[PDB]
Amino acid sequence: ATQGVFTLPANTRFGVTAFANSSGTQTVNVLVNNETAATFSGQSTNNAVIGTQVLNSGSSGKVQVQVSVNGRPSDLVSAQVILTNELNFALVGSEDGTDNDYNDAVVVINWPLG
Amino acid sequence: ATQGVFTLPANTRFGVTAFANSSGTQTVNVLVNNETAATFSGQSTNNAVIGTQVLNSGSSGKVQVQVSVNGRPSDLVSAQVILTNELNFALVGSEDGTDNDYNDAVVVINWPLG
Amino acid sequence: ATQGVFTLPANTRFGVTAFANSSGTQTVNVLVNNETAATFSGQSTNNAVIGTQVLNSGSSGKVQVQVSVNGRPSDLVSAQVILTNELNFALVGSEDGTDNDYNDAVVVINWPLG
Amino acid sequence: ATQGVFTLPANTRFGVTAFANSSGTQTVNVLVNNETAATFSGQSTNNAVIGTQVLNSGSSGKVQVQVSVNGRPSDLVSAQVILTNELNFALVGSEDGTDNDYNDAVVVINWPLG
Amino acid sequence: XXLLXCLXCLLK
Amino acid sequence: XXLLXCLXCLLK
Amino acid sequence: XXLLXCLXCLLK
Ligand SMILES: [Ca+2]
Ligand SMILES: [Ca+2]
Ligand SMILES: [Ca+2]
Ligand SMILES: [Ca+2]
Ligand SMILES: [Ca+2]
Ligand SMILES: [Ca+2]
Ligand SMILES: [Ca+2]
Ligand SMILES: [Ca+2]
Repeated sequence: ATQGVFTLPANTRFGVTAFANSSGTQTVNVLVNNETAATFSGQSTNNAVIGTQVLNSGSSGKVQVQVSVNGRPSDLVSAQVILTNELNFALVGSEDGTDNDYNDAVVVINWPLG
Repeated sequence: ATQGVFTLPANTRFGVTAFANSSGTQTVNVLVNNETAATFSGQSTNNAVIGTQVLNSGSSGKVQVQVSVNGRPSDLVSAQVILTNELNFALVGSEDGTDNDYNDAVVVINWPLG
Repeated sequence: ATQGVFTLPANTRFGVTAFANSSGTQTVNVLVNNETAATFSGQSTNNAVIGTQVLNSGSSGKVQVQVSVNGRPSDLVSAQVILTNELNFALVGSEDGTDNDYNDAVVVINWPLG
Repeated sequence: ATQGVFTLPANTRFGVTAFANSSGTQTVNVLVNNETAATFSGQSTNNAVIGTQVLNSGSSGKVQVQVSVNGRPSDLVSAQVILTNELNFALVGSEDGTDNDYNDAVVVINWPLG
Repeated sequence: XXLLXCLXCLLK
Repeated sequence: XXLLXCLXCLLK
Repeated sequence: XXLLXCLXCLLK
């Protein structure tokens, strides 16, 4: 199934934050309405924050996370979780190799903000 | 029900990251085996990261997140989510007032690392 | 925080299923737009299905799960999870006593159907 | 990534329940320690329970859900959610056709029981 | 689990 | 297996 | 945080 694609309410501010856990540099692209809205890049095996940003979901609300490593798309796992019918997390893990820890880039999207 | 308490696998490194979305200064305490392991303090209405740290879950694996604003404990909501039986998120929202957005401090714990 | 309340898309059919794990008889009321749409009453200490029903979320999509035992409301925990941006689960646990297993009535809502 | 595989605590009783939303007959296999422990078969477009059973996670705690229709494995999506650090849901959806509703067999595993 | 907790338990 | 080879191996 | 500070806090 498709992973890393989330439908947010339209025109909504959301946070996106990426962590790295891999020997390879992680490239995280965040697309809003099918256009690149943010790109994070960094290398860490110690969960360093390689990027954090506030974006807007725009007229469509469609948000997609893509992860690549040295130009190769990583395999993604994702889910959205809602607490007390209000607090939203869109969660992404990714695998760039064969050990299947799925933490090589970890991406957390959260809303509402403010 | 108790919220903000998670049993991690013992002796496992995990990331803990806190975001703020409130006019109030957020004090986030992370306890491991009932002992204070990290404390973050910050204020933002734009999802600023007020703290990020790698900790060890220790011999008990017990991790507790507490949030307070000017000494008053915030109301917490929490859950743990596991993707592909490997990637773990322990999620905390908190409410310091009466609008019930539950984003005033948002805490994300993730493991495994590396 | 409020638990057991979920906003569904309007005019959408959803399944609701209750399991019992308690010496006490569980009464589960499922409210749609603030009015009871289904009621289940049963007792099991081994996860028997005490009710399952297809409901329609109606005009506003507000769904609320209430659990009582001997007329006393149980303490609820809940969350919603979305897989592949499409498949939705709304999850409720409840505690009627002192052991805090939170499984005394377990309620799972799922959509879409068909 | 692998879907439908969950590590439960060892030697733990759990419930497994399957619902069907498809014109195709769903066959759901539940494996514990890589051996079939339960099989459900049924057809419904109305979210009918096609099977419910109580199993033991055994020495390994490894539980796997497989879904197939007419010999053809469905595409699975899955996640595990833990509420109040105690109540566990392991959730599976599946797509047997082309419409990507991922509800054709829905499988809910819950623990603890009793 | 405290006085009320106990009372709750005994009454059951 | 080289300088990069070593760092690679050590980090993994 | 003073007079006006407290009023804001109380009203908020
Ligand atoms: Ca990896
Ligand atoms: Ca890794
Ligand atoms: Ca608030
Ligand atoms: Ca807020
Ligand atoms: Ca109980
Ligand atoms: Ca019970
Ligand atoms: Ca389908
Ligand atoms: Ca279907």
